Amino acid sequence: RASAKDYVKDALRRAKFKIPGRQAIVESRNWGFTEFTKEEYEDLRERGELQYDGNNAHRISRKGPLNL
Amino acid sequence: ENPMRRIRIEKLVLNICIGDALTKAAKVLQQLTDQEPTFSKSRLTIRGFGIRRGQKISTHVTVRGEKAREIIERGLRVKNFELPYSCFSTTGNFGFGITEHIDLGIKYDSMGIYGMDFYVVLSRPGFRVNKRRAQQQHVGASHKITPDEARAWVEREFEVVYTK
Amino acid sequence: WVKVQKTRSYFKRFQVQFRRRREGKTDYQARKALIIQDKNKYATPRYRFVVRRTNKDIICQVTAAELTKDRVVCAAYSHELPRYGIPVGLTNYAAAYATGLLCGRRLLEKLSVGIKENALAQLYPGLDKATGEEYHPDENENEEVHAFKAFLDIGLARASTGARVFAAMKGAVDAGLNIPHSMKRFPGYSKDGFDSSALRDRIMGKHVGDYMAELKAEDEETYRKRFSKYIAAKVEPLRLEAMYTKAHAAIRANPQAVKAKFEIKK
Amino acid sequence: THSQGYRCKTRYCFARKFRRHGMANLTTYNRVYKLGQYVNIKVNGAYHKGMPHRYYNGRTGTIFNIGPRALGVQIQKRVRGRIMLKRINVRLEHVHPSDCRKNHLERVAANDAARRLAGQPVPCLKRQNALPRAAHVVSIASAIDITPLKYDG
RNA sequence: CCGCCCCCCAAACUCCGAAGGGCCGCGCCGCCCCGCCCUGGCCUGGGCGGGGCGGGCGAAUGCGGGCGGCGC
RNA sequence: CCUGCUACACCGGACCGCAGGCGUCCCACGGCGGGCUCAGCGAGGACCCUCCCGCGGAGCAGAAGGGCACAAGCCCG
RNA sequence: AGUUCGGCCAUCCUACGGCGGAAACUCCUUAACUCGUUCCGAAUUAAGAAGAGAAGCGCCGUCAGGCCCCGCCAGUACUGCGAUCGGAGACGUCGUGGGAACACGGGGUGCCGAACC
Ligand SMILES: [K+]
Ligand SMILES: [K+]
Ligand SMILES: [K+]
Ligand SMILES: [Mg+2]
Repeated sequence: RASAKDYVKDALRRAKFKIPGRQAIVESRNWGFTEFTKEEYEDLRERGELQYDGNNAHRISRKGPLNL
Repeated sequence: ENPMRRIRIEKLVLNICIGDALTKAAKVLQQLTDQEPTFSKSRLTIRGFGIRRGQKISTHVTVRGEKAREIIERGLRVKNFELPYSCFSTTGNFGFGITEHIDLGIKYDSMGIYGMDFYVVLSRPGFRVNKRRAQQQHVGASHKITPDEARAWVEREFEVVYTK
Repeated sequence: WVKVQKTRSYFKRFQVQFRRRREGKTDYQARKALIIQDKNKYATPRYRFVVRRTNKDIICQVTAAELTKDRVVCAAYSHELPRYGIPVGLTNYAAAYATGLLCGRRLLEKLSVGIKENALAQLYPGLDKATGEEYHPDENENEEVHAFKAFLDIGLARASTGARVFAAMKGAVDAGLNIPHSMKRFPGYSKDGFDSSALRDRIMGKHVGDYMAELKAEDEETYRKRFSKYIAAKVEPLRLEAMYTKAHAAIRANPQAVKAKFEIKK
Repeated sequence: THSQGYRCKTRYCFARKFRRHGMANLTTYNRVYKLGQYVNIKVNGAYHKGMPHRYYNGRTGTIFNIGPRALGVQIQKRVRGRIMLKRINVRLEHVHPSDCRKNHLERVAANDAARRLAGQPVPCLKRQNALPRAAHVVSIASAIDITPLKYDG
């Protein structure tokens, strides 16, 4: 969330000193551990075709039996 | 309403499990169906249950026609015209079991008492397509028998009450 | 709650059998062992004599297998016999035998259309009197024009002793075809002697006449139910031997086919 | 290696193809063969009698002997400085009629056909390997202008 | 227990599958007849040969080729 | 001597390389013909029986790999 | 339109619903004879012709599973030949040739041949 946004890179810097060689710290454009970007996920949640699950978000299906 | 959909008694199977007690039980089914019965061997060894493999474990016989129907009527009358609601298989058969064989009819116990499994299998006209040899298919799911139709038919024919 | 047996993966893995195996109309092991032939023979035709039964009909066909299909040379259906003088009872032993005779005569006359001196119908004219005894056109052994040779294909039916497919094979043999065979699975075989009268009995259909007589003797009501078309056509249970005899006479006289024009509706 | 039985190293080449198990189709026996014909060798792994060694899978040869059940096939096989003409006896499930001269027979027939059909001048019939392309005109009234893009990462 | 998602794997896993290799072919053909003998119901085939008329040189580049004996 | 891998998609390719096997067993555990369908899941039935679906999830002496369903498996002559 | 015999072996399979029958195939009726059931005419064998479109079969359907085609994925992954190119290395780069798969989206859902009604 926005609470730890300042300190995640500090923790990863702690982690980097335990691994052999050269490692890069980066901030992704995606939304969490989901596969959309933040702005695309925005519009998608706004229009509503976005399927929810436990901790991950999918799309409308559109294939298979109609309802039953 | 259409013919070809009338229910009928496909077959009745009488089954007995347990020295020469099977010989005497074979006499019992022999004289009670007028068909030489058949024996069945033991697949495994369950020494807890007390059986080797090659042993003749069970005996059984299968009756059909008016004969099967009459014997199954008398079996229900032993059961006092009562049947559990849950005794009807999801595939359209049912059955039960008596505990004292002479409850069919006075027989000098000679041969000793046994208890039996009655198992009734129902079918409809046209079920040959799944048992013939050439051009063998599966029966239509709609032409198949539901347990609802099965209980309905059995109650309308033999007038048996349903315990629950 | 319960695992589902028919899944994505099950369907992806599934191999379908040949169409005619799925429909249950062909055994390919027997088909291989019938149409096999030595490779230094280079496309010389091989012939099956196919006997098939339905409910209400009997079919006999002479066939050769090519690459993409197979040619039926001659055919003969037991529903033509009403034209030769056999009105009812079709699909019994006598009708199977008679239809075999018809197919044999028709094939040999067909392939002896035109030949002048040495023709497979003048040579090898069959057997006449309907005696129901052992006979083999290959013992004759003409050294210049051999007898026509075929092998009996019977598909999915059982090869029991006293079967109508063997009856039809017998009728083809009497018509004059080379069909290699034993007399086992014919009526009248005791493994230390074979007889002819116990075979002519079923060829001439005495069992049916005896059954009509005794059934009419005890239960007339069920006589009417069992045999209604026999009664309607008034063929008495005692004239069958004459009817079969004349039927054979006509079949030998005119084996040629006549094409019944028809009009089929969708 | 340390082991060279007859079917060593055959885990994949002798296995049957996906959804292609079971009995062979009957063209395998209704095909007609002749002396001098060309054939490919392909081992069908369900039929064990008259099954050639693994070296012969994927080769083309000529029939020298027509037999009652098996065919005789000649294969040229390289050994350590020379070619040897090997002769093998193979049952029908492992041979297919080869098309290695199909194109040649097509071209010979077409050559004679066009000679008969001649249009009065006889066309050049020798195969010609792709030439450099001739001069021509292309319109450029609707050009699209592209450029390298920027690195995006 | 069951169904949908999901992070990460295999020299002795593979429904898919390259680059790369491998084997064979690239000149004589068509149409008609006639002779000889295992194979076929036959006036069938298959093989080996003779004749008679139509034709014909059918990718590139380079270039003469094949066989044996004796011996280090 | 044998199977799979090492081995780099024709063949071939080393090590006191890796994971293993062989010196036997069967007149039936063999030949042929016919008939049959296996492992099981689900649902039923007095304290083995029945149906239904069932691409082999079984079996085929013993290693491993491959093969097989009106069969190459099981039963009968 | 149908039946028998086939070719290629799912664009043909599986599941659930619906619609048909003049002729044809099928369900179907019987146990004297024929023959047969680890027991059972269920199967099969023999002998029929009263009754059916309920099944099998033909056909239609389903934001159906499977199967098949096309485009995209993507000149990406990988790779043959050449390099006194970079880098401590692990690895990468350039020149000249070859070039996928998964995923994703739109489409489709047996035809050919001999004989008879
Ligand atoms: K580090
Ligand atoms: K070698
Ligand atoms: K129907
Ligand atoms: Mg057979």
